[PDB]
Amino acid sequence: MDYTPHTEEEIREMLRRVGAASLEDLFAHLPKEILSPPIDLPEPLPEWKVLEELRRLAAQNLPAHKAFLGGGVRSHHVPPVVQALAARGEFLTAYTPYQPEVSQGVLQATFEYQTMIAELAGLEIANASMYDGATALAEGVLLALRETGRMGVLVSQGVHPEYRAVLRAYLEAVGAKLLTLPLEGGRTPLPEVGEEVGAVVVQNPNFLGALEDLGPFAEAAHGAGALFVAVADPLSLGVLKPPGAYGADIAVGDGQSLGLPMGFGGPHFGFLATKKAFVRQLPGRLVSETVDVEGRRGFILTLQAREQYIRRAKAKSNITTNAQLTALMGAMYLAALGPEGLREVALKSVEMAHKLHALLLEVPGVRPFTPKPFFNEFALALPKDPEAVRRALAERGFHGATPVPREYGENLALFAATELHEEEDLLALREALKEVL
Amino acid sequence: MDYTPHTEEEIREMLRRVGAASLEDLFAHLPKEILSPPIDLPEPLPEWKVLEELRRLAAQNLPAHKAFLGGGVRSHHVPPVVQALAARGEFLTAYTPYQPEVSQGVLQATFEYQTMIAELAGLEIANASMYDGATALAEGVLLALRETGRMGVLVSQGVHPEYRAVLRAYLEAVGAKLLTLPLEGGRTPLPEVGEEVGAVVVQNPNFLGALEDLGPFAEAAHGAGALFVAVADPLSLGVLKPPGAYGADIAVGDGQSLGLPMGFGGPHFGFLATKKAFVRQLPGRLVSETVDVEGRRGFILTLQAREQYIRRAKAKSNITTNAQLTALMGAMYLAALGPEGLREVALKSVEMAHKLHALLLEVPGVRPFTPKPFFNEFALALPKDPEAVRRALAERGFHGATPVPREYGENLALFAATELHEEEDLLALREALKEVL
Amino acid sequence: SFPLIFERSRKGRRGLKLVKAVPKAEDLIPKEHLREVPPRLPEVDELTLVRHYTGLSRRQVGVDTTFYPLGSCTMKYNPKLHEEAARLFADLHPYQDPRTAQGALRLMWELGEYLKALTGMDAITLEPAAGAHGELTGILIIRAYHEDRGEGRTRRVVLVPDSAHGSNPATASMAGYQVREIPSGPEGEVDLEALKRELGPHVAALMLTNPNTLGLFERRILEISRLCKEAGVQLYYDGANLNAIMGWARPGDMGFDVVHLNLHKTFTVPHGGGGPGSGPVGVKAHLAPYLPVPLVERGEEGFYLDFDRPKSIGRVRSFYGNFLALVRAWAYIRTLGLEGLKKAAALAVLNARYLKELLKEKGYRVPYDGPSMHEFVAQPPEGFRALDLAKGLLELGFHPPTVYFPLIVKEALMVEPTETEAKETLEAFAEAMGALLKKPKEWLENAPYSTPVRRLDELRANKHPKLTYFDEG
Amino acid sequence: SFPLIFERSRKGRRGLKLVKAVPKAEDLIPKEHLREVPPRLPEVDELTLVRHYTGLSRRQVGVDTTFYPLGSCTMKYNPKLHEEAARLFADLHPYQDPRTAQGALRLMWELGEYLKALTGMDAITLEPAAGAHGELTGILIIRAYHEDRGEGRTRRVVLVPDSAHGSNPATASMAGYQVREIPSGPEGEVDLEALKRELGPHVAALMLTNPNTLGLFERRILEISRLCKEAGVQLYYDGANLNAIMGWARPGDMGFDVVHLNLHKTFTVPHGGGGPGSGPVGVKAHLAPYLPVPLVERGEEGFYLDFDRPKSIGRVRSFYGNFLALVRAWAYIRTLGLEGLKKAAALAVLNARYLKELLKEKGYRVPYDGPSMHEFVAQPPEGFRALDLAKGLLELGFHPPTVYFPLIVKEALMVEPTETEAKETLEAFAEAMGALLKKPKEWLENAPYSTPVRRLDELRANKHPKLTYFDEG
Ligand SMILES: Cc1ncc(COP(=O)(O)O)c(CNOCC(=O)O)c1O
Ligand SMILES: Cc1ncc(COP(=O)(O)O)c(CNOCC(=O)O)c1O
Repeated sequence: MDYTPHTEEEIREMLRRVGAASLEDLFAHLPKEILSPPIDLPEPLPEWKVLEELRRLAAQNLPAHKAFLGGGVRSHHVPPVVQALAARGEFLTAYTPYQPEVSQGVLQATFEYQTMIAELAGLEIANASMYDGATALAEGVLLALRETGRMGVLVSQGVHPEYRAVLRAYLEAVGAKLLTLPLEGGRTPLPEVGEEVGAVVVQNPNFLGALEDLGPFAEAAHGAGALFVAVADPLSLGVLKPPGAYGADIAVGDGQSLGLPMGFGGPHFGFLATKKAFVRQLPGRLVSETVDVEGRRGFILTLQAREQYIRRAKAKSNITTNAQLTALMGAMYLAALGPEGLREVALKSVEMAHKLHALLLEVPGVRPFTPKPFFNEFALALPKDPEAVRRALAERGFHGATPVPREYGENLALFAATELHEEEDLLALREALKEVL
Repeated sequence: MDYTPHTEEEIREMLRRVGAASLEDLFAHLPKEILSPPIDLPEPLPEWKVLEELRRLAAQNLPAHKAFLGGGVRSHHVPPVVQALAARGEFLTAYTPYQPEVSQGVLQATFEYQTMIAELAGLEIANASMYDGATALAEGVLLALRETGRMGVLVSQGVHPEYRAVLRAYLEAVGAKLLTLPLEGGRTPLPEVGEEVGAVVVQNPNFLGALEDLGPFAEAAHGAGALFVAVADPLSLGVLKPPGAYGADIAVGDGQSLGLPMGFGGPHFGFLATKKAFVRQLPGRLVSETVDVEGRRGFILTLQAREQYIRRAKAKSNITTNAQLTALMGAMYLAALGPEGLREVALKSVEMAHKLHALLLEVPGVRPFTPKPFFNEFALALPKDPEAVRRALAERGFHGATPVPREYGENLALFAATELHEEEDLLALREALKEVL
Repeated sequence: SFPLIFERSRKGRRGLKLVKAVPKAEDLIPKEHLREVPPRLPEVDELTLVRHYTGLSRRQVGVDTTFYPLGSCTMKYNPKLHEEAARLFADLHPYQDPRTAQGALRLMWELGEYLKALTGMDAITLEPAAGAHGELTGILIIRAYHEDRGEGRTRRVVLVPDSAHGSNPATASMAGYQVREIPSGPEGEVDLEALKRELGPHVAALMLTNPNTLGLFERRILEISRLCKEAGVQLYYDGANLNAIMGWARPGDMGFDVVHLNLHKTFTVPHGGGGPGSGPVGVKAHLAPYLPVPLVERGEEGFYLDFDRPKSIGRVRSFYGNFLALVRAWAYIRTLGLEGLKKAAALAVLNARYLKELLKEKGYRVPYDGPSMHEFVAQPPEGFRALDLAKGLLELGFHPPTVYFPLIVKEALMVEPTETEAKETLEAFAEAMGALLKKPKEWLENAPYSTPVRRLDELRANKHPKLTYFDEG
Repeated sequence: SFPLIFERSRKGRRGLKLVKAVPKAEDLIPKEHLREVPPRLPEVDELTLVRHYTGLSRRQVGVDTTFYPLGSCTMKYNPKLHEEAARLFADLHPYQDPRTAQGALRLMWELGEYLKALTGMDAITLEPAAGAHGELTGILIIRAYHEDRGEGRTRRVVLVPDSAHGSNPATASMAGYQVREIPSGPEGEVDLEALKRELGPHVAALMLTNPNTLGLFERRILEISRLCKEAGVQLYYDGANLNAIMGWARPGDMGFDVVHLNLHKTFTVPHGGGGPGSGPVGVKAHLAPYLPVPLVERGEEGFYLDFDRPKSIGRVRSFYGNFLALVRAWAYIRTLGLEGLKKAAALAVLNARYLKELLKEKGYRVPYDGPSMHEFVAQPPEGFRALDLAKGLLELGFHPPTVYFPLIVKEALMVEPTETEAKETLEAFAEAMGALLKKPKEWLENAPYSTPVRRLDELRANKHPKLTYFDEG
């Protein structure tokens, strides 16, 4: 089936009007050899049948709702009010707002997104969004290196391994060098920063869930004329002192925790907050307040010399399509909750995580790893292989024990809890874990 | 939890402004004895917990998607495009369009619905919507009795037993008389219509799914000075000759078959179509095209003297709130498929039902009951109690065999097929029936 | 300007295509039954369908976009949560094995218990499709009751206040009863004296809203009940104004024998441009045996639809009720709980009472202003018409309140803000109503100006009505 | 006028309440880690929240509301079916046991198979988050290829046509490559002579779109491929214009080594006001080992995420890709099938050519107009600047095509109607374009007039940028 409106009579008329003999004739000027390719695709299906197939595939999976898996993504409540609003056709089907007069909706909404992100991180400005947390970190670091003119980067091993991997790719691509600061006792020790270092990177809470002490890292970075880059979970900023208050110059993170569906890893969005004084190095789209010819308030994309259309080769980034819709979902979430509501959600997930930690400590052979204080995620040492444990757990109907790569230690597994978890879910998980062990 | 915006300081100020000392002081003038009622309700729950409880309830049910159950409601495809459109806040949260200047969306959409229903019925006008099929019929007959000035009604037993029961309640309420025409060989024989009869009612397809010959019924009614009321499934009207073509004066039906979620019985909508000549007696809302002060095209509610606000005790009906949103979902469906798309859907369902009819007849002990030609439903004579069969079929994961009351015969059960049923579904069901038998 | 879906149409154009191998008609249906001429349904592609309806929605306003202070309608916020709640039960068939529908039946049972708890009724039907449908159900119940006691021939009149909603008397007629209106006293409440002269063995029932449609609580409600009960007259409670007292007072403790609730008003079910809705009817035990069938009960086996009620009035609509709306009301009550509902009622009253003060200070009058409940009725200062102020409001980006109802107040401005509206919104609204009094007379009479369409020609629509695009007949 | 969400706030006001018993912060995290000053997030109730965003959506247009002929964007209808399809896989965790995510992995694998089949690639990654991300991925792959052959120090430049999109040359820089821009011939196609002059042992790759950004198909593409092959230059395919040839021709059969696709363009994934998207990257077997990890493979137990790839460039983003968007695209393909996609490309081309004919009839020019494919580039007659016509179109209820791009045509009007737009829509658009030419210069220069906002002070926004509500710094 299809979405084409054309009737046969209309195609004949249009065909004659453009001097074409048939649909096939429209491609007659292409090299004879590349035509009639042997493409093998399954036969077209009506929409109800496509849905039947989707549902069959979905029926093969075990839903992760109320899962205890962590490592960057967690099962947080996805408010229907937010999803209902982001489903509005105007937001869903609009393109990048290049004609501002008819795009004040998306423009103003993005300006509000920027304000909320900047506030959440304790910083001054923020772009319209990035693909995700990892790429946001890579761009944030590239910014610091362009701003300082240096090529050296120090990254705590506490930064999610995938983030560090993405960072390395972007870094080595432009000739920059990265040095990884390993964790000691779950936390990252204060390093000595040389003058070849343009950026110091630390995540809080870190990969293993440990709260890190950012202050001294910022002072250590500045002392050497290096910029401090903070990787932080946005939901956590609802209760933890933000990097901005620690002296951080750049803050990045993934927006999944702001009520976004897990979606097996995407899409979500990344945020990049910084000082207004670094606006010239800021990559991506930026909305500014302004006024129209009649004196009315308006919003528009600004300082576009930082982007690809105008600067092309010298653009601060090649990023064109960003992650606007999901960033708006985050903004709606932040707005729906307010400062106190956000703090409530964050504290609740932290509370349940701690209760779970306390419960899991009673399981035979289980030993703690992540040190206190930790946030809403923590790693434990298991008496069996973490992948084997996650699998056995799934066989009993539970989603937990997310395997921590060995670079952190042996048999490590992460566990998370959120505002939608209750006492009974924690006990049920522990019993399941005791059975598998 | 709640949806109240008031902060304590605002309540404080407002309380002072109206001269109340507290929230409870607002009810101080009520008799002291009825105050403080001890009401027992469960403790409040956050939205995610409410959804969780709804989920636990939903998990207790065996979904009826693709069921073979018939009898008024059938598992048809509910097109997401329609649901997405009917989900727009403006359509969902608007009230009856009494201030037309800002309600042209609902007023026009309703005008288009009246048009589509009238067309489908082969008639000239239709109101804004009735609560449902049964209620539309009751109102439709009452309309005819007011128009003819008579008190007698002849209703075919082929009319859904529930519609007849509702019709009876309404009819006896005003002193009207109702006579039932028993079905013979699964069809209703042409009756002799006296002059005391103001309405002759027949359903096509009928309750048992058999196609009825409407021509001679309209003539038998008209020859006695009575009006002919036809009950017809809207989807069927996409392929079957409309009651208006047979000379029916009034047509009614339930709109569930127009892509509406079954929703365990409600809500859906009912439609009432008739001749422009009987408009004065039509109950419910009516939209008319008109023009504005400058000559712009507009739509407004009209001939309101037929309704309760203006006519009160002499109103044609007490109907205020109708089934506007679902009727609009009906209009969207009709527009989405067009005449050909609707015809195809009706045909596919008829095709699959017949294929299913032949298949079930092979099961030992299964004998036919509904005569040919039938539509997308048919009743069979089973070797076991219909309810027992439905239960047995349900324990095997199949929804089918909707019991037919004994008034029609013994051990009868209705089966239905729709456009989302494929060859393999019919075979799996037959095998199951073979097993329970 | 905006095109009709029929104008967007193009001969032969297709939209949704749900059939892969469409069979030929001749093979399934006999020639004489086949429709000859296709219905003139629009022929549009999906994109067009989406633009048409998305466009129509942008030419519309609702609670989601605008403050809707409509008295008698309770235009409170409709939580998006409830739409997701209804989606969970979309695929259930009314006739599937009840042993496989225990989740839905349990929900129906629970909702019934909650509603009976809030109203003080003993038994309840969730069947009726709307408030007016509930009235008919309730009035037929009262009739079955009188006829069962042998007074069916003498109990022939229904009493209603002059301030009652038009559906009330209309309902009396649909039920074969005569209707007599009793005037209100100087305070806007029931005239006990006029009531006593009407009460007698010929009266079947007295229909009342409480608070009444002036937004005033009937302070003598217990006396009214005593008088009614003494004459053997059944007291019917129109629940249109339940939002004003839920959690604070129950009609059942006031003396009411039968009640009907409007889920699409008091309990957040969306108004959907007019419908659909739900009108549950609760009753005291003595009237329970006449309730329409079926009733949800919980037995040894589990929850079930009970049809064994020999004195039932029968069926008033198909199946068991607007289930999907019931899911929404259940959700609402399970979210707020008793204290949440009590808070909603109080803030709904506070909002109305506060806005009332603001409006009086702007020069508006309240002919009946005892302690205002969830709504109040005002009238413009001498010389101004509610209609013109209503249109003026539209031009200002607001939505007017209910106008010209109740019928006992000239130029009536029936205002009901509900509990979900904010203080600043109430204030901006009053500020607007105030500014309209300062606008020149010719300006208001020709309002609105910026709306998608200006004042419509009602006379034309009534003298020369065009009911369909095809305008056949 | 429209308020900012921050202006709607009221101190202490609550919106969502997701926690029954909120724990005390100091019982969970150490004092010195606690935020002292709350972020200044809005404080609004849910109703306000709904009205705000619904109000904003009403001050916005999209494919759902307006014809969007934006060249290089493929603004085709985004079927609502796909939104429903995506919600079906919302609750999946990327780190959950693979044996419980087979439905998801299977979908990822199949999509990759369909995309390779339509593109002629041997291996594919669905990980990159957008077109430009796919570009960075492909170029890094090409770079890893040369380095693995000892030419990583010599292969230093990337070649792009003067008509290339800004992201092409920008990507070269992100990959640490130098970039040289080759001029187009007199027909708008690639200048072979200028190409043969640039090709050498120093060129790492040639980035091209086919059709090109002028909407023209590169007729000497096979020759261009041959020249690249002998020079050892990798031929990169920017799939922005894939919609023009879906199912008719494959870049792989043209000689392209690496390919990237835009699901949010060609495959109906919604634009979402800027994103998010999906930029899959397909490659020929010799570049396969350098693909970013992980790849979805079909094994014995079932599907799995393959990380065992030693020459992999590494990771370009977190997790495995924007899965929910992959669902959209899978749905689209399984719906249209090969014939459906071919018909879509043909009509996409027919709409573009037909509209090209209408605009030329109206006086517009097309400097490079051989057989136009899915889009074309026109210029207004001497004296009219595209900017003004664009604004005039806005006033008339239409949305302008892309303007001032490609960079090689002054007053460029890059028009791409896509296959989902109707004949009468193209004609109405052409009429509006023709009418604007008959409008006085002053009227055009001051348009729009009725839009929610008129031309904005672009200057003030660049000299005194106010980037947040609080404008800190
Ligand atoms: C006091 C009162 N009683 C009954 C009704 C009707 O209930 P539904 O059937 O609408 O649920 C109402 C509603 N009146 O609105 C009248 C109108 O013309 O819109 C009521 O206020
Ligand atoms: C020819 C061409 N190639 C790539 C892209 C970028 O893909 P995304 O990263 O946007 O998915 C485009 C898009 N150009 O639009 C740029 C703008 O100014 O909006 C393209 O046309």
